[PDB]
Amino acid sequence: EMEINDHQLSVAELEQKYQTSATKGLSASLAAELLLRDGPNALRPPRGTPEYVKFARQLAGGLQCLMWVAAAICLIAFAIQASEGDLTTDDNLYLALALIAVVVVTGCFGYYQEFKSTNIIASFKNLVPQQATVIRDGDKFQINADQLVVGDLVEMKGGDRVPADIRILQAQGCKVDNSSLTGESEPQTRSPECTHESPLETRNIAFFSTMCLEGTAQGLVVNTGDRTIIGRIASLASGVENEKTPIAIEIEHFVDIIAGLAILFGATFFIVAMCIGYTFLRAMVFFMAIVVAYVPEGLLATVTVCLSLTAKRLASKNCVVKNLEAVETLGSTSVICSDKTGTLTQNRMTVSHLWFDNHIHSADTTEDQSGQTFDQSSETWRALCRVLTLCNRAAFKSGQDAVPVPKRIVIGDASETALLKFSELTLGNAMGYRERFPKVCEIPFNSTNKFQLSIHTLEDPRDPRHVLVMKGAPERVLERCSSILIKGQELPLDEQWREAFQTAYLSLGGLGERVLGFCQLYLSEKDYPPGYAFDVEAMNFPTSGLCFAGLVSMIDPPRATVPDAVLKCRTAGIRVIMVTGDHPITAKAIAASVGIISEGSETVEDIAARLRVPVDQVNRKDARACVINGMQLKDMDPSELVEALRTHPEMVFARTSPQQKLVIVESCQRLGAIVAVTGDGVNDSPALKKADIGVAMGIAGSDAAKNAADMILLDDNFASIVTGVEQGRLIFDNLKKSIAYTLTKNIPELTPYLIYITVSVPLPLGCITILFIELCTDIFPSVSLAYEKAESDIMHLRPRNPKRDRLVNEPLAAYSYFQIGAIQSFAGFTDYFTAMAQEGWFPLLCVGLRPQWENHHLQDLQDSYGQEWTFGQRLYQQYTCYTVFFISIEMCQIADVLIRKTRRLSAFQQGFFRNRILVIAIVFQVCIGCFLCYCPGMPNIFNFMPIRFQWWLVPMPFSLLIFVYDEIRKLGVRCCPGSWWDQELYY
Amino acid sequence: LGRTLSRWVWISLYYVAFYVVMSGIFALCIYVLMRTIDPYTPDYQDQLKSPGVTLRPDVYGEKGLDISYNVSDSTTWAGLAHTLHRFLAGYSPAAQEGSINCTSEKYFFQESFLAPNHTKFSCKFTADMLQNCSGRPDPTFGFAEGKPCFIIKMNRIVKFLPGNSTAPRVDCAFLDQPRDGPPLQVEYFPANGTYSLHYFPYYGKKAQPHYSNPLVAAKLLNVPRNRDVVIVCKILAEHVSFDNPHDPYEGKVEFKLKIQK
Ligand SMILES: CCCCCCCC/C=C\CCCCCCCC(=O)OC[C@H](COP(=O)(O)OCC[N+](C)(C)C)OC(=O)CCCCCCC/C=C/CCCCCCCC
Ligand SMILES: Cc1cn2cc(C(=O)N(C)CCO)cc(N[C@@H]3CCOc4cccc(C)c43)c2n1
Ligand SMILES: *[C@@H]1O[C@H](CO)[C@@H](O)[C@H](O)[C@H]1NC(C)=O
Ligand SMILES: *[C@@H]1O[C@H](CO)[C@@H](O)[C@H](O)[C@H]1NC(C)=O
Ligand SMILES: *[C@@H]1O[C@H](CO)[C@@H](O)[C@H](O)[C@H]1NC(C)=O
Ligand SMILES: [Mg+2]
Ligand SMILES: [Rb+]
Ligand SMILES: [Rb+]
Ligand SMILES: [Rb+]
Repeated sequence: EMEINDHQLSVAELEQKYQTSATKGLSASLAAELLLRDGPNALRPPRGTPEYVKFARQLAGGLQCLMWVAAAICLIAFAIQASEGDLTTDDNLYLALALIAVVVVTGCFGYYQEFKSTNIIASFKNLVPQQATVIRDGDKFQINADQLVVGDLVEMKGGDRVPADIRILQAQGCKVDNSSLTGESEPQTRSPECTHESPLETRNIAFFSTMCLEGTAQGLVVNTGDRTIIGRIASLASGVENEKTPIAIEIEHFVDIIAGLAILFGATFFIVAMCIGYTFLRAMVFFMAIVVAYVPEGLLATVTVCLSLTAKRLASKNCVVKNLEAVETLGSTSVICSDKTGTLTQNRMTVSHLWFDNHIHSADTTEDQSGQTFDQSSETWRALCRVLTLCNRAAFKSGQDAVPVPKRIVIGDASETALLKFSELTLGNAMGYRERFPKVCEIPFNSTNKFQLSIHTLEDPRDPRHVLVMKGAPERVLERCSSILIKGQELPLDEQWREAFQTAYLSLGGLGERVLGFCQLYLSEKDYPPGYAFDVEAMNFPTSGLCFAGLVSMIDPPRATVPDAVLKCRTAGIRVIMVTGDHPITAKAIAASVGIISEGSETVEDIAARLRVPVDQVNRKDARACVINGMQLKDMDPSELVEALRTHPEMVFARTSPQQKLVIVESCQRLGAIVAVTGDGVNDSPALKKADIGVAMGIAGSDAAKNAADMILLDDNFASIVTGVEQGRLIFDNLKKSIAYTLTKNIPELTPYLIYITVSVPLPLGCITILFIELCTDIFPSVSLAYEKAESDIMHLRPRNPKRDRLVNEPLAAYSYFQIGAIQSFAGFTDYFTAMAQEGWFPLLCVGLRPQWENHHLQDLQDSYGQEWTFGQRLYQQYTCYTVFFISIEMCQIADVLIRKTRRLSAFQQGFFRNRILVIAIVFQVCIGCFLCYCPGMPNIFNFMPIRFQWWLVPMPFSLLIFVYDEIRKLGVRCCPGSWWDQELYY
Repeated sequence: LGRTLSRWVWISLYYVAFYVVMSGIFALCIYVLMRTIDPYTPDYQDQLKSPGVTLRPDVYGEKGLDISYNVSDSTTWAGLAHTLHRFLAGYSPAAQEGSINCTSEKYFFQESFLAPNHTKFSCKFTADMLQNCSGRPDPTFGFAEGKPCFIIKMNRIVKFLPGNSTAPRVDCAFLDQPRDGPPLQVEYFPANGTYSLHYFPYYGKKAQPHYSNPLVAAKLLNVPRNRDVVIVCKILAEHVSFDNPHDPYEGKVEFKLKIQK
């Protein structure tokens, strides 16, 4: 870009290259010409997103490319028929129109459910401009970050967001928040010297998104907008392309299963149809008729609404998904790669442990205050609490009485803010407590003095004397403390107490944490009266000999839900891996703190620490956990990495760049892993895009991370995720309940026609009617099967093996078509011939009859009783054979939906009335079937007539045949789940 | 390359047995379904709320009955007559032997099944009752003239009963063409264009194996030449519908007619 040299440059060389000055900045005339030259200092969004071509992609896919092929074959068939002059060629134009109408209205449904998904994301995003304090023509003032141009001179301070990529020139104790780019939760020191040649490790550059915590600095802009470090991570994260979702894989799997049957059924019944001696035009037009019945015109609809009800279920729990496929993905997901800083943690310095009264107390670290706080009963605390509260200069922004204290904005340092929040919660109205002990002398934290300190007058007026409070680097608090508060009294700081403060300081340093000492001293109102004048440079007060209060320590803590959430996913068969750009010590801590690394497991560097060997001679397998730092990961040929990954089951990756994050997911996806990543900052966006489902904190998340992610958690409730797996496995189980239902009936939609081809009986079932099944009668049942519950304890299973456990397969496929569809076919043919014989046509006569039946030029054909019917009366019986094959299906299909409720358990055991949505659906199924027959004019409008209430009941002894074949199937598969019968008769 | 070989058969035989199980259930159902229904009378016969009537000779072009012929050209009506002959080839008194010369001149309820092999009895309609359109004297049934005869027939329904008042006649007319010349005129055989009432009602192709439909003709005298007309032949009874829209052959026959000179 332009930067890999910039930090190594001299001020003479820099202000030459960008034609500026390190003191005065740009001339306004030139900073305007550069803004035109380089555009605005922001990030071009993924510029190409036309509204119409969003709808375009809502129309391709597994099922849709099938319907199109079928829709085309409906038009190829229609022309073929009218070319040799065929009548009611409507029925080819009705299926083509319905096939295309279904794929269209599905494309609309999702289009809004993205618009509304992406407007609710646009709702949660902040749109007030970030700001820079700039210098131009030697004038300091405020502007917006976006008008910064390459070469400008700016300033920063505690609170201001870093407005560009900036080179440091002078730094006064400047610390910064890098957790968006690096995983570094620790603040980072900024200084104008060249620490490195890679500008991500050097200290003399500030990055475009980062947050300045405490201190102040000044420097020059070196790259603006996309050309920043920030901007070039989305450029890769845009360059990343994401994989096809697991559910879409399982769709195009069975699309190819469906096609395979249509083809052979067309070909065989074309080769069959040629041996009945047809026209080649017609042995093959049936071929096309055959393949098109095998398309369920309405399965695409039932899936999209099944997903919507789970998509909506999640949305109610503050969990937004962009496209409905990812709704499933969590359930089938088997690996979670998780960002630490900002994702597993709160990314907030919180007070964790304290030392006083010779005891290491641990506080409540959580955001909602659900945890377990410490003993505040003793005197040493109230003094220690007074010290930390009074020796604190940070301040809350006004009007924050509502928001929980952890989520409030404080004008102050990193350490000072954490204590202020801690002081505010533990004591209550911290700001007002220290106001009533009026401050009269103060010393800033210092390079030469190395501590903070203040002296105060006291609360009640009957005490006229003063008190001094001091905190700082604990060893610099101890050299000047000769007295310690202990158990009420104030004791001498002897060699018991000297060696006991150094063990604790380095004990809490052992947890990586940042810790300060706190101390106090009461001054005499004789030497130091009301009206005394304290001077600093003349040390007219004690800078030594103080009474020690205690230590207080801070750390980046996990989010309250996270540790529970982590260990519920592990118990659901999902390995977790931390992928964090923080240093390996904080990594292992949070890893054990939440349950990435379990209580009682070790890295190889703990075995060689316990056994005290060199690490050289330790066994790898015996270490349950391992930590790999980002730069030793380079040395690893991936096949080394695969040895390590399945050998150390609890893995932790430290100091990993956005590139390595992507790699680790890629290395897992290469091993048949459905893996999801979770992140906040831009370091996650690449791996957030590569993942099978990327998840982004809707609050703590950077824009590129949320853009690249497929799912967003707006409440930042990490435990929203586990509710996702339960869903993703629910619909998965519940889809192969819903899908198996809508597929069975295609066979008794085809067999009446297949028999019609080869036996030439009067047409049993019409494409005017087979659509009313496909697209009206059987929809409410199929989508109710979303509301099936677990049968097992769904959350206590492994994720689905992608290869063995599929959405449909040869066992589930053959059972639904060729066994259940056969019974529904026999159920129709029986109800067919009854209507025939009972209205006049003997089944034996129905053989080969069709030629004269549909013949328009006969008007007096003799039935078996010798009665002569006109064509327009044979019509109304071929309509009755429609209506009678139709009700045969409905009485059979009402049995089909109940028996998919339960895939292993007996519907006795689970229940009949179980799914109250599934019950309400079926009343809808018979009610439209009643309207379709006995409404006035229904004979002519569609091909249905008021049928006699005898033919209703003829299929009912086939309906209840079905219930007791699958019952003794899932009674025999639960009672005898052995080898033979558990594979064949199970789906 | 698929599943287990020696157990592929162990399910391939199952599918076999599964299908013979279902086919036999079916086989029982049709055996019952046949031994359910009556072998002389239809159980419901629902779409037969009125009988179709059916003209001869039947020639359709597109869109329905289109009868066009040029009298001078023998070939234009040679097959039209030949069908009328080979149709009445069963209406010969020779072929119509197993029947009786009905006299009743009113309804004929046979409640008693007395005949060869427990059959029943049937009346007679031999060609001669059409008397002019019977192929004798004119084997062209008036086609050679320009006054062709069209045999009109009614569909036969078991135990259907059309009424008492008169005999059920026919009546053939234009679809009104009033201003253009006189109203149509036709003579019918036998008189008044009536099917005698003693031919009803039907007791099924099983009870009456030797049965034939009663006939009338319609010799077309008034007809103008080289001109397209349409002729409806509505039947005039009380148990009959002739205006049902979704089946216009219910109780009538329409046909385009062009007699060319
Ligand atoms: C993929 C596998 C497909 C395999 C399908 C095979 C189905 C074959 C099953 C049964 C066939 C019937 C067996 C016939 C023997 C049974 C007894 C019998 O003889 O009964 C009598 C009837 C005729 O009665 P009648 O006039 O003599 O009685 C006198 C009338 N009285 C009683 C009123 C006086 O015999 C008859 O009709 C003879 C004609 C039988 C009816 C023809 C029906 C054709 C329709 C076939 C569709 C089958 C369903 C396919 C579903 C496959 C789904 C994948
Ligand atoms: C499996 C199947 C059953 N079917 C029934 C009907 C039907 O009952 N009706 C109302 C009209 C016919 O009687 C129409 C179909 N139409 C399909 C549409 C796809 O392509 C073709 C191509 C060639 C021929 C056809 C017939 C068809 C059809 N297919
Ligand atoms: C009728 O047929 C004769 C002989 O085939 C022919 O000469 C005459 O032109 C025809 N009349 C009409 C109107 O076509
Ligand atoms: C007409 O009926 C007579 C009864 O008088 C019957 O004997 C005869 O068979 C019929 N006529 C002829 C010519 O057979
Ligand atoms: C019927 O035939 C007779 C003689 O065959 C004839 O006199 C009579 O006129 C014919 N009928 C008509 C309507 O011409
Ligand atoms: Mg982050
Ligand atoms: Rb279909
Ligand atoms: Rb505690
Ligand atoms: Rb993705």
